[PDB]
Amino acid sequence: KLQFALPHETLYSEVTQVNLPAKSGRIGVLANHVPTVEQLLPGVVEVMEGSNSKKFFISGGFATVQPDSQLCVTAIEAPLESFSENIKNLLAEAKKNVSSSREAAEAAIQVEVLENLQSV
Amino acid sequence: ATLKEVEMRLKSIKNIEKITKTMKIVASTRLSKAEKAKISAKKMDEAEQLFYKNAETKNKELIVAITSDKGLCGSIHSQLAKAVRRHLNDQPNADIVTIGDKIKMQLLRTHPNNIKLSINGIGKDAPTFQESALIADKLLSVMKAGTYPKISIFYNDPVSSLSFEPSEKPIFNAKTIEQSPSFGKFEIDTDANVPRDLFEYTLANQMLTAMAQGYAAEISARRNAMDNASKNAGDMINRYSILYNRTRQAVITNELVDIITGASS
Amino acid sequence: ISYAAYLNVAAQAIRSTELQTASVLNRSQTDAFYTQYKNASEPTPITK
Amino acid sequence: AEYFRDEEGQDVLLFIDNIFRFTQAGSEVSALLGRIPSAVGYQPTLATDMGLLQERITTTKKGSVTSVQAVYVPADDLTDPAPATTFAHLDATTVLSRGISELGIYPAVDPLDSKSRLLDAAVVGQEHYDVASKVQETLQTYKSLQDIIAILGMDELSEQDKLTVERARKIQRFLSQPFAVAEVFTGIPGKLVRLKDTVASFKAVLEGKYDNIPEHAFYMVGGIEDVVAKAEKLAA
Amino acid sequence: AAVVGQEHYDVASKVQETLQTYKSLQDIIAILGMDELSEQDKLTVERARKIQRFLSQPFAVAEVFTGIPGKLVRLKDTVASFKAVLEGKYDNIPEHAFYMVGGIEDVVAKAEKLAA
Amino acid sequence: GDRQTGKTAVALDTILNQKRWNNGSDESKKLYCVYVAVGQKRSTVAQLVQTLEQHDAMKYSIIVAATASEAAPLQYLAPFTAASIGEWFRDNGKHALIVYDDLSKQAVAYRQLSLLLRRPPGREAYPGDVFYLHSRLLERAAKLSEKEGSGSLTALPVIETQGGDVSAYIPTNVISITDGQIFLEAELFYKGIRPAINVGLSVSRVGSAAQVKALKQVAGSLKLFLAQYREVAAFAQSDLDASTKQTLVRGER
Amino acid sequence: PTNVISITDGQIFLEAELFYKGIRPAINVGLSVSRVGSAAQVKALKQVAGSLKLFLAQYREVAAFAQFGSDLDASTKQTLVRGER
Amino acid sequence: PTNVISITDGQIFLEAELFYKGIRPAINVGLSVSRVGSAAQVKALKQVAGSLKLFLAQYREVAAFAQSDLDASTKQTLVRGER
Repeated sequence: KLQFALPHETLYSEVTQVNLPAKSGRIGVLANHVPTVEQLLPGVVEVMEGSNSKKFFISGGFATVQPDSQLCVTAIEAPLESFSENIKNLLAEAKKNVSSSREAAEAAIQVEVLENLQSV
Repeated sequence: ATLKEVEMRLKSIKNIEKITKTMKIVASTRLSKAEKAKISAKKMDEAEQLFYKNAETKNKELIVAITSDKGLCGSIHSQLAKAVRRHLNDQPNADIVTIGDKIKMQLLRTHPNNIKLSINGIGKDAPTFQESALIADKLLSVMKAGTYPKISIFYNDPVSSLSFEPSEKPIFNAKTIEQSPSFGKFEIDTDANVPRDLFEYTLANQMLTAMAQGYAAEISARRNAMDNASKNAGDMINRYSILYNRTRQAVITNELVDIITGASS
Repeated sequence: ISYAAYLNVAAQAIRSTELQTASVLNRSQTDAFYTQYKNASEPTPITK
Repeated sequence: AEYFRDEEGQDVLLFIDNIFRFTQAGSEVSALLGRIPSAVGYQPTLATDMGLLQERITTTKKGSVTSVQAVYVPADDLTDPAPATTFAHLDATTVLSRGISELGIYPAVDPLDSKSRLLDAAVVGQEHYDVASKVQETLQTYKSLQDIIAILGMDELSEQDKLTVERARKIQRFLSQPFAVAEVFTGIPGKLVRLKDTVASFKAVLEGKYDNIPEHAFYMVGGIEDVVAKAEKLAA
Repeated sequence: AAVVGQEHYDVASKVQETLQTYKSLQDIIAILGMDELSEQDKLTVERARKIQRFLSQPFAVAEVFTGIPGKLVRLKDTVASFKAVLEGKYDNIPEHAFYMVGGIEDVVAKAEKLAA
Repeated sequence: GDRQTGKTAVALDTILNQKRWNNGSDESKKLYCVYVAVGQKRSTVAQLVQTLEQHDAMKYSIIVAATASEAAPLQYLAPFTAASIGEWFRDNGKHALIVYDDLSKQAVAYRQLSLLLRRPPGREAYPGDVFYLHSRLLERAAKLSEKEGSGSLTALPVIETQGGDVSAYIPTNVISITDGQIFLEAELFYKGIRPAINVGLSVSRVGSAAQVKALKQVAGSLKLFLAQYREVAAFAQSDLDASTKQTLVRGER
Repeated sequence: PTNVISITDGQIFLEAELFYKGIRPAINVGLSVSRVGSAAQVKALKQVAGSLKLFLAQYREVAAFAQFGSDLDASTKQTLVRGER
Repeated sequence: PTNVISITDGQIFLEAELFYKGIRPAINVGLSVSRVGSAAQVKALKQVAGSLKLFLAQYREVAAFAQSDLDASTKQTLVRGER
């Protein structure tokens, strides 16, 4: 079971297979999966409930398979695909803005996010 | 006169009535968004709590408190202040961060030294992640709150949409996460130390949820209070109306006497 | 960079592409002043 | 006026000042005449004396006498019997209030309280009527929204509402027009704005043809032609 | 401000203004509360309530009616007493202590009485 | 209702619909209308006259005219004089409608007279037997027993309110004497609702024995719906339930 | 007073409440008028007090709503602050 | 009434609200005054009755100003007053 939730909307509060990107690389959870906490790395996420597959872009968060087999996914906001080239161009502008030093780090996260998005 | 003092005070009352009406209306408009928000946030929070319960977590000392900059919404500001003051008898040496000008004022009177960091310019808007995150970030950097034995946040739990009970909860620090016994049934590696992220993550998640609950109670109370204000104003209108009527009648009496007195001559 | 700062910038980044709603942008902005109240007396209410 | 009306056989335009003086004077001689003064010490024959004057002032098949009778309203209370009795006898009421004058608007007319009975839908044309109805509504909105603006502020109200407020302010200062006799009462040369032109200009404002022109460039000037030129003046 | 002097006159002036403020905010207090008033206003309101209580000064043959021994207060004392209260020196002392008493020193001692 | 808010216009509308009924051969439906112009300027009555000519209503109309300039004794006796004319129709078994406009100024004329006769003032500086006067007039409007002929006189006095003050002595008295009131609501008038009436403050105690049976069936609902529209008005002045909004639409239409 | 008010070219109304408010003498200029006006006013003084009237007029309205104690919009409080001074 | 009051040695005004509220009859004591005092009475009824007039005009005051929050001292007197 999945319990994908945000302080914005409750997405997927059984959701058979969920594929997640975690700081442990990528983790997939299926039915009964062992109860873990994983910090979710900012992500391209696939959620499958039966055969149907839905494609979240997720702001990073926490994942917790609970021992009651509830995959509590908590993230600020998240499918990503409807949002989608000017964002890559302005992201190049933010990369040039990485010349300016926390602001560099912010802009770097922005560059990471563009790469992650651009893959889909 | 009687007449003019009746009338002018009645006029004041009228303007007040109109304003309290106006406020109540806007409060209802805001309320729909406020309640909705609190649901989504609260559902998300409960998922995090699901971890904490199963983890069996259970945490010099922080106090955080939440109200708006804006005034008139109820006794939200001072009921919250009173339960905080109670908890300043439960820890004199606790550091108060007051989020909101109104709650700032009430506590600032009771202990001003305890106010160390305070936050203004929040109350206008409904709770938002940007705010919670930044406040959390400043709370960590400025107050180094991880070294504070516990954190406690106070907010207003909107018990019913006719009530608000001020409530508080403890933000479980990284030490708590560390020393919680069930955490191996939440297996994670040394690398990417979950306490050091989870503390910070739940600092915001708990704070944002607390903020949502508080604001939802506040706007709800504002509607209620402003409605009750309008009713109280009505009663005062009616009281000055009777006086007006009595005074009006008295003028007539003296005038009639005047006509008779004249006619008799 | 701090973990919650890291997620914050990422959430803001997500408000880009460009199809995203007004409410997202509101969730991604704050105008405030963290009022340092160090010692009663208040060092400047520097922006938050 | 009767000589003009009748035997000179011409239309006239009577002007009287203040007709409260007429009532008040009558009270004095009521008492002296021994006639027990009626309500608020006004003469008992208030009605019939007013009536005689008012009936004398009329359109006849040889002359149309048009009174403008000035009235002084004691303590701005129109339920004082002398104003209220006149309130019946009039055809085209106008209320001149201190506040609007203070706002700097000349004339000092209370816009909602200026009512004429010879203002009617086909009487002054459906176009004229409809446009003027929009003006009334626009102003009524503005006044209700003044309370919102007062504490809460302008922003919170819809873009549509904000535009209604802005237009009301522009119209409010498009009422401000200087007078030639206010070349000593304000020292600003007067303006005369044709009837057709006024219908057009208020129609234009509402249509938002000149929502690009500042509020104060409507202030204390005449017609639309003037306003455009006055936009240039501020622009410089 | 010459007859009773500037100091007396100033003290009197502030009392007049303060009292008029207190009468003015009676409406808002009733429709709302007095804790629904601004802090600045709340101070003046509280001060005026204290002033009001202070004004009852017993009289010698009114000891009969009140049951409270009469109180006479020197003119020199009066100016002193009001000055302090306006500076809120003794504003922190119960309404009751200011109630039915003469001079400032009487208030102080009656605070002690109440405290017991 | 409020002064010259087309007070006369509301009344005049009835007369015009009555032109239709009048055409009808049933002589109980031949209401020979009478407008009693009391202290009304000759210009005002001129407008009325021309409107009556235009709608061809002159051919059953009677206008007893006591004009603004005309003497206060004539004004005083003017509805009484008019009433006797009405009795002739009524007694003859015919029906007719007499519209006294406005008894408030009739009251003032009697006051003027009484004071000039040095007869004492009374409450609201109106004579005390003004009540007695008004009651006499209004007891001549009556649906006569069939032995005394079916006929009737119907009357609809018009009372001019000084800012809606029905507490005033002349209004209070008349309200008790008459059965029903129509209270034209000036705010509605100002808000451009013509006819301007609040039916919260209009009542008729002659009920549905004066209502068409068909119209009764389809207007129990109408009364109730509008009542709800009024009550649920303030729930719109807030973001609130679909149920309220349903009422509001139904009410607004 | 009514008879006199009609006769006279001005009224110089004073308010008792404002006397206690600390203007001593206190003149309440709401009901004070001078129809004769500023032709009897020095040209310099006409210029300087030109918008003195406007500010005050705004202040009167603004002040009336303002007693509530709420944190009003800043534009109104620009008036409120100026007006008080 | 006032012309009489100036003549009379006090007044005994009676309260309608209280009349209904179980003092039948109901003596308003805010507006009941005397003007001869307890030198018309014997010392036992002077000693016991000391300051009770003040006391219930302190209870009266407390409920006057209760309509925000007030101190426990005021509450104690009000509680005594009510009883």
